[PDB]
Amino acid sequence: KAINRRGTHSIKWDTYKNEELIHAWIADMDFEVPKPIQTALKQRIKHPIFGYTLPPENIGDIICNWKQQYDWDIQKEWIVFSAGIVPALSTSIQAFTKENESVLVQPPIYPPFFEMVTNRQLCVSPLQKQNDTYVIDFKHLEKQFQQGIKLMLLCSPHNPIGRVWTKEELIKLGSLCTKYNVIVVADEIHSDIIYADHTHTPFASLSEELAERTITCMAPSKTFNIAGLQASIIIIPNEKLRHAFTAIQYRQGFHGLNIFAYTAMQSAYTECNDWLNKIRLYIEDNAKFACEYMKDHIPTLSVTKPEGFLLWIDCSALNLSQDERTKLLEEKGKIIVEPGEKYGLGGEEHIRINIGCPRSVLEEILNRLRHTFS
Amino acid sequence: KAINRRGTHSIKWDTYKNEELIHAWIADMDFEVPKPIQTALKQRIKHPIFGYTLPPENIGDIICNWTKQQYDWDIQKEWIVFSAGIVPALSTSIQAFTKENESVLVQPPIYPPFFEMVTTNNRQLCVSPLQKQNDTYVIDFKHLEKQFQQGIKLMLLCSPHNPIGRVWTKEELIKLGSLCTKVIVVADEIHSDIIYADHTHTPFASLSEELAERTITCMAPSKTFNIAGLQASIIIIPNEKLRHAFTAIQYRQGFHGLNIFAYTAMQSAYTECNDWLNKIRLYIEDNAKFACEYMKDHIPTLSVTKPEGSFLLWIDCSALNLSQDERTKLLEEKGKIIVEPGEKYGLGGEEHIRINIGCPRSVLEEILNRLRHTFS
Ligand SMILES: C=CC[S@](=O)C[C@H](N)C(=O)O
Repeated sequence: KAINRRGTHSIKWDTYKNEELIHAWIADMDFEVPKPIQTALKQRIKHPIFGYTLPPENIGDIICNWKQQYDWDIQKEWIVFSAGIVPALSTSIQAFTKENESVLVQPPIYPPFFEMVTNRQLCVSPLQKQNDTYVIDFKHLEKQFQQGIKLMLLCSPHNPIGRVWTKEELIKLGSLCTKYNVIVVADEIHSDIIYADHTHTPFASLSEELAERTITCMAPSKTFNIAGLQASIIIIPNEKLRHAFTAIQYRQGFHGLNIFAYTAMQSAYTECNDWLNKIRLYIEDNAKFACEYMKDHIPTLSVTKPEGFLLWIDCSALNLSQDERTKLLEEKGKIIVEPGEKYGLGGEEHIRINIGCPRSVLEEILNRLRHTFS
Repeated sequence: KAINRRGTHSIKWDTYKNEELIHAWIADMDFEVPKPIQTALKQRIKHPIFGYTLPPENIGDIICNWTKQQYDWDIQKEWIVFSAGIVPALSTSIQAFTKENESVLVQPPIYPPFFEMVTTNNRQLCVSPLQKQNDTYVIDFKHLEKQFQQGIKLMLLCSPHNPIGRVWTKEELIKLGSLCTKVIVVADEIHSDIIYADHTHTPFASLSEELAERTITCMAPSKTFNIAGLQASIIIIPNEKLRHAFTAIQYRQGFHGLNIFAYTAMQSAYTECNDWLNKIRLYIEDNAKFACEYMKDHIPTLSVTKPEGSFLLWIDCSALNLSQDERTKLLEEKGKIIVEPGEKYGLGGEEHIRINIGCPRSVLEEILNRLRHTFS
């Protein structure tokens, strides 16, 4: 069921008012949230007082149990609260680097990684496009660490290309972080949408030593489409780094999350297991359906196959500018996507689309892509 | 009617496990939130998607309307900045408008986050302590002017003043702006809407175009309507150059606006709940009257200064000549009540306590029976 999202103050569906537009840019799904979550949220409103709230007594076990998803054994003492992964990227920047020290990213990558480093020096190690996918340039990556890299921002799974890194990839990158003592911030916000042939490998799960150097940021906000509820869990095994993170959160006046962030994250992590099994097969089939429609009906585009709900498509054979592509997609396509040039080196002449939609919606998303470039 | 708040993850009621305790320490009310907030929140959940949301289309008019209807403050839509709470906004203000180890001034006895945010951000804590006279507080303007001569860059002002409850007159704020004009001002007006019949909240940036371009004004419905767990706050900054450097700091720390229900509750709070706020003012003041007399009549060994707004009561316990732990233990052991210690508010908080009178009179009379009982 396509659900009307116009008139809901949703950034995706309400920022543009021309009702002819199809929106597939912002990375939230157009699906009903799991009912267990909604039942807890309407249950909580039955108490008409919204004063200051504590984190629940049980919240530590629930998250430690959610080993159920990745067989990582954590302790309750590691969990830190954040209103979103973006503040935790900034706090991890300001905690573990000095001003004018460098921070490394692997484009094409989520732009906030670029903007938050507004605070530090840009170092890049763009990934290499191989075999209809992306791979890390480990020789070049270590060529950057030989210059003094202090922090690395890892995306796993990697937006926008959709890479779910293997254990061997992380180890050999882990082998370089140990060897050069690079601190790692692991933005694993998509850790819960993984396809049938892949398995998410938490970076700190690999080792006792990589655990003491990695800050792992997770949330149900993207997985369960509750990104307006602002729940995030940051796991820091190293006690000495955890306190410097929490100092950078305390002197900014952050004192924990709001009533609905606590309530939703508790239900999402306890009672929503079967809905997440469903959404994985619907999303994976939406990626499969889309990758063939580009074979049959748009042979001038190259789509990088994801392994974990965003689709990364090469539009380089078209020889179009971003201004040429954007205007065309809006005028005849009547569809709003993300321009890829803002993803950095390797995002040029690409677009990113949201496949977290009903297949009915996905067909018009592709029908208008064909019309645009036919 | 007292409403059960035990087992709700309330900091007030669930931090202590002794079920015999009566709690009046933290500054949230035990009152039903206005029903139109409950209706706005239940209306939103009928839409089962909580993705990323924009601030509402009308919220700028409502905010502009609210500040003119309550304070006759004509503001423009470009001045409104959103914050998840005033403690982040105080911290944001310290970071935008000072450099490290520069001086920021506060007036104790005052909200402790004014102490903690200044020092944790490696700025110099400067004070200009308030002076107790005739069971109210007045500013030591001679002392205040002395500290400004040392190069003070910032001042964090509380209006009205937690914990004492002072609602500054226009003459005082006129006199205080005159010294700031001879200092950047952060105005923590989170209590701006609970004011008693004989008093009027005087916005500092309302006084003049001269004080507007040097003042950052923090306001919220969180304390007024008891929705402080939803984290809605409104920052007004008329000076363009000051607004952008504040929003710059928010951006570098990943803030992109508030949560779905903070907008949803705040939008209703400023539109359809006006009569509920008339109710709560008259209930609070008579609760402040009832309390101030019971300690007049039946606890004559305590002197409480009369508040002119909000719902906190500032009470001196020095005639008892007890240390804080001497005093605290008696309240938790013998009183079976948790109140706010004063010593953590700074100079002039020694041997005082702060109690919450935002409760039904039923609770309020038992709160006082035990406070007498505690020290009899
Ligand atoms: C002991 C709690 C610290 S305090 O009660 C926090 C609240 N905003 C207030 O103004 O009181």
